[PDB]
Amino acid sequence: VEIEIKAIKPESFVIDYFSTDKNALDARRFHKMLEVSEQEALLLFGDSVIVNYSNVNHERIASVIES
Amino acid sequence: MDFTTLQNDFTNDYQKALIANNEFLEAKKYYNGNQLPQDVLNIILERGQTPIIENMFKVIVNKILGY
Repeated sequence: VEIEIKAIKPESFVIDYFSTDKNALDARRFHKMLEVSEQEALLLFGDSVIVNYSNVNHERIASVIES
Repeated sequence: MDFTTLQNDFTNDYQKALIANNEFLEAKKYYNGNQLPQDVLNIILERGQTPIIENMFKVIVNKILGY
């Protein structure tokens, strides 16, 4: 068991608008808008559910919001 | 795994990294004395003037690399 740590790019991160204070402690939801490649989306969840991919050049990336 | 996706992904990776490799080659040219553009060199040489290039940032990079 390991504790990974990752700094998130703050422009791809949406905080609840109702939280007024610093440190965002009274926040009810956090959204992050991620780019996900195709095989990482296959590893993230199986092929039983339908994925809305893109066609940006040739690779079928997907824009996934994690809330 | 075959030639088709290797060529397509190499094209997608090379075209999206050309604007930074061009700046890398510009930086390596500026480090090695080639600091004046072609039209500025022509404007200088049409007046019979010798173009003097002060490579003032080569000694800066040399100082940091000497550290």
